Amino acid sequence: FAINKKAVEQGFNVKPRLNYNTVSGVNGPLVILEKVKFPRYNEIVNLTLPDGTVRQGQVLEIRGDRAIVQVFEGTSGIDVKKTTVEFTGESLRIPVSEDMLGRIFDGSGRPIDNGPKVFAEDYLDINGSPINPYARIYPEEMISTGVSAIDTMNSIARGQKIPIFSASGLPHNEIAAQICRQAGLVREENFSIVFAAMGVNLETARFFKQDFEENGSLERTSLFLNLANDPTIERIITPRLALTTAEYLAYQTERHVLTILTDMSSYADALREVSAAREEVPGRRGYPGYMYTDLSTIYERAGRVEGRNGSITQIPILTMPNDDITHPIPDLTGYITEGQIFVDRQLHNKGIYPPINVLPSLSRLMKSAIGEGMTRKDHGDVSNQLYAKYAIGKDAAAMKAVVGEEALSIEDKLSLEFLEKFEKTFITQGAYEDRTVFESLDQAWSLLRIYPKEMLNRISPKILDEFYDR
Amino acid sequence: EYGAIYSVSGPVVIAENMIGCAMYELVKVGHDNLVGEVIRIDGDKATIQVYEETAGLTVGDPVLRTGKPLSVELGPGLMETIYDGIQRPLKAIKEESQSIYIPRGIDTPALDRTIKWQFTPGKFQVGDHISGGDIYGSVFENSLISSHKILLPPRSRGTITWIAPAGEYTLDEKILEVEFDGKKSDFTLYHTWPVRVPRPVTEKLSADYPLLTGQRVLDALFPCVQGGTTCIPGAFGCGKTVISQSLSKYSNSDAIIYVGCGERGNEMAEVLMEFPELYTEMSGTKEPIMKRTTLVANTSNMPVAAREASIYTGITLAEYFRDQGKNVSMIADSSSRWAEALREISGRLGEMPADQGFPAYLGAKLASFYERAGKAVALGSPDRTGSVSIVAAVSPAGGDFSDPVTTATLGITQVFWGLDKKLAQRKHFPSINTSVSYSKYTNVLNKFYDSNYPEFPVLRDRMKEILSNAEELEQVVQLVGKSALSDSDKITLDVATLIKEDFLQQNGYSTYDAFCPIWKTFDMMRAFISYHDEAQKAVANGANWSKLADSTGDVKHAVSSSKFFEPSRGEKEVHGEFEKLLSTMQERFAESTD
Amino acid sequence: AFIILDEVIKVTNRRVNAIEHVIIPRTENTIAYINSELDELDREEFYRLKK
Repeated sequence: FAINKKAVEQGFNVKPRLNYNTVSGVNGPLVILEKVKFPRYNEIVNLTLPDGTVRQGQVLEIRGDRAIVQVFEGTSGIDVKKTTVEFTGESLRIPVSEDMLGRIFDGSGRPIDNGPKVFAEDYLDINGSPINPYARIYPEEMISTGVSAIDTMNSIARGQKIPIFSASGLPHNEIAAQICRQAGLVREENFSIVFAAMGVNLETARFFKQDFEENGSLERTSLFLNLANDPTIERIITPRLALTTAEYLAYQTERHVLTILTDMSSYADALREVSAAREEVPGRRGYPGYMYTDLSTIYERAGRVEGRNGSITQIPILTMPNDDITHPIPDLTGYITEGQIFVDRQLHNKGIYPPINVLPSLSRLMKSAIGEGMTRKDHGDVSNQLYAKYAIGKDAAAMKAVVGEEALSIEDKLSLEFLEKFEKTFITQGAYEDRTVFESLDQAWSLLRIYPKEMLNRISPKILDEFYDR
Repeated sequence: EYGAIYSVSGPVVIAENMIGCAMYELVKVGHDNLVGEVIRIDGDKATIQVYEETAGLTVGDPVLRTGKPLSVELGPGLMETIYDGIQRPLKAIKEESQSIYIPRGIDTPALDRTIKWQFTPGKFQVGDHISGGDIYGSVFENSLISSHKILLPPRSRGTITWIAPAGEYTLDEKILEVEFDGKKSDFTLYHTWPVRVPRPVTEKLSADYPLLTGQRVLDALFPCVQGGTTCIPGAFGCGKTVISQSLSKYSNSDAIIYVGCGERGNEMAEVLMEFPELYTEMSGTKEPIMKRTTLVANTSNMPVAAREASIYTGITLAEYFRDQGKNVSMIADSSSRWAEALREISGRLGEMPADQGFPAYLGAKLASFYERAGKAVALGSPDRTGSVSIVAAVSPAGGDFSDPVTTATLGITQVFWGLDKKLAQRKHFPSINTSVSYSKYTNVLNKFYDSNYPEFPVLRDRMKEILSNAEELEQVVQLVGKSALSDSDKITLDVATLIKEDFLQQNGYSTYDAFCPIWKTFDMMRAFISYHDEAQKAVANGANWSKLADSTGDVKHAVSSSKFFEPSRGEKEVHGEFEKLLSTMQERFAESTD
Repeated sequence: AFIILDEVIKVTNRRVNAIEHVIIPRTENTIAYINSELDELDREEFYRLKK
């Protein structure tokens, strides 16, 4: 079509670029130029060290005729006599094409699978304009992850962003792998999966490459890897590359994408490091004052759109420093996002997989997906009843350890029985066991048989009369 | 050619008339030729940090630029050597200055330059194409490091045009020329390398071979794999010397690089005086370990710029020895001191402090440094395969575990061997606390266990369960009393006590218990479990443990006498002994249970 | 004496359990919080002097 043939006609153009052999200092990861002839803020340059090794940078400030450039791959070895820069006259752009699926790229988005270049269909800026809020539509759908604690007590509607808070050493990697292997719309497994890991060890990368290969999912995915020994500055670019790829795929080829960000804590650490190189005012615990906006411009790129069919769902994995939900990173992550699943250390010490407690987890869009026409009408309040009984079990057990076992009325005994069973049979499940929502709800009802009908108050009487007896 | 000095303040020197200085690079400053590291550049000036004391410097003194970052010499003559943080040979300085102090600015080559090595030309020969990482010869160094392979330094290519015949050569003679764009390269017996640049490798691999130590409690319950990582608490009463000595004496490794990154002095003199007295036993009472280990030592008053750049010097040597197809195992010492030195450097430079005072670098640098471990295949012609293992030692900063360093390193490593002074003070060696220690390489060792000893995992799981049940019973007996328990509980407690007393505890001061091979431990676990299960069986079928303990008699004696069979008598003898012991045990249980 | 001793042991053990379980950890958490706050103020003072 003609519209296709004109959007690229402007490509047939050649624009030479300058070479400035004039540096006037270096300090930390920064480099200062001079006599630059109309700089541009957020440009891209190509350092050519005297050794003959090329690097890359990005301007950050521009005064009358000075440009301050920060270099990605360190700054050592640079000289003020033989180096050479070259202004590309553009921001940073990524070559995208729907043939990226099934390939591997490194932190800078260049192939490492012993293949050719991308041979793009168009270039896209890694940043992107916000989405006109008037042109956004809320999900009204549900994903069946096959995890009872995730598919009954909470819920996930495609187009939603849900973190996974987990301490260090817990098997959040296994949970994420299971979810991505075992997710489909509740009556598809056609979720194209983009995956971006930043600040990881070799073992984690090998594990993730292994799991996606034996499940026959590697032919519809795309991996960006930035291991622990890679340059620190590049960790800021990687999530933007991954999200730009996802946005292209979804909103311009009409396919449902699911995104994973393996370690946001490393991203926050890199932000703090690069900030401290400059002298920005710090927030609490030393993190930058504007970290909230930076995180928001990463998370707030999911959802659906009016005129399209694609929808990109995020599952960022985040690690708390000392199991402290009051740390800045979890606080801002859960202020920006809509719900979050919590992986529990205490349940892990008892060999319970997935070690997920339900009290500190939430799902904002659960109340919309569930209801009638997709699941049973009891789903809305059985969750509330289970919540209340679990909370009562917790403090009943807490009281048992102080006064002994003398003031525990029958209520407390029933609550403790419920608490034991609700963890030893309901939450726990295998690493390859599916559970349709119907079966999970049947089991959940089975656990309310302990309580007599007369004191299940949070639940509605109508539901009780029609299900409590069957 | 030369730049003069412009200003001096503390350890910060600012030169002038210097154009052409890398951002990181070593310069010789002053008439004494002190060394320094360029930090900032702006036009001509170049801020420099001087490692040693700066007193006595005068404006106008010349400055020389070397032209490469902090490096390290690699080649023959590393084993049996003791160095400073920046590779200063201390055994030769004392011979040169003939004093007890380190002269300010003394400079001697890091490797002896007057000694004759016997070089054997490799399989390459003139006219052939050659690339970085290839082997083209060998050198004889010791009777223990029998062949020290010679490697073309990486990042070097071309066609060789001149090689030397086998003969007597010193480290200042060219022995190869490579033509790439002119016959203009001359390669000697050694080469240098930056210390902050990881050494290139062809391909990383996975760790699947255990690190054998000799102590049963570590090789059985919390194993470590070659190419892995570890950390253990550092204190006085506990004592990590029991770990270091055994690891350097009996490990299945071809080199050890001990690193001390800042210590108390006296308690460094008491380790420099021990290594040249430890004898390994292979092919006889072979020469001391010093033939096999290089040592880096840093007391507390060495230049701070060196006390923080030590763990980078040891790891580079470890990688160099890996590049030859060996199984190296570095051993750090109080990495907390290295972290403190790093904080001091940063604070003097001046930057926003992160949690508790340390700079933001700590979390990144720790992981970057730890990423250098692991098995790998070197890049070269004959397709070597080596590995490097790190065994850190986290020193509680002030006597706790809440500081940033301990958390950062505990989340990066994979193994932990807790040590408690309570066990040590009451004559319990090795003083391992078997409740807080853990190991994560368990499920990756199955490919080896099943191929060699299939039953390990079940046996170790059962023993851990036995100990857990024993302690469980123990937090209740003192309140409810021993009589309120069944006979199964008492059998479990007694077998747990037997294990705790004659399996975990090891002598380390004899020949029967100084190094327990793998089978010597597999058989002991088999015998212990065969005793426990057959004892439980009698209670299951109907009996009284009172009539079982007495009736058994020597059953509870032979198991404890198993450890008195010296492992130097041959594997077959001990295997037969153990099998006969199991047969006798089951026969007695067939008799006593009638 | 049996009855009186039972009563006394019951009350003392109850008090010990209460103190162990719901007093010490509360104070420890308070101490940790205050310790964090002190460093929080120190950072700001340092930043002002740096500026």
